[PDB]
Amino acid sequence: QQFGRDIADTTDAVRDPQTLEILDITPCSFGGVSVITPGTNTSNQVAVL
Amino acid sequence: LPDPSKPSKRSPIEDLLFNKVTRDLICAQ
Repeated sequence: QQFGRDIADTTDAVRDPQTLEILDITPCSFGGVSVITPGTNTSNQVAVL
Repeated sequence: LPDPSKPSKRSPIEDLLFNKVTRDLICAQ
């Protein structure tokens, strides 16, 4: 086995060809950004989730 | 009635209801 796959079809692991050691692959940190605003009428201050 | 001893503070019936209803799937999605 060369490259693993999870319950979905994404690749979660790969075998190092040169060192024959297994590496878990995790896609780099990501997410959604939500902006909490009191209203531009009130203030321009925001919070970030 | 809520059960104070248990941390969730749920009733026994509520705890049974919560137990019955149920790379991870969530992680992949």
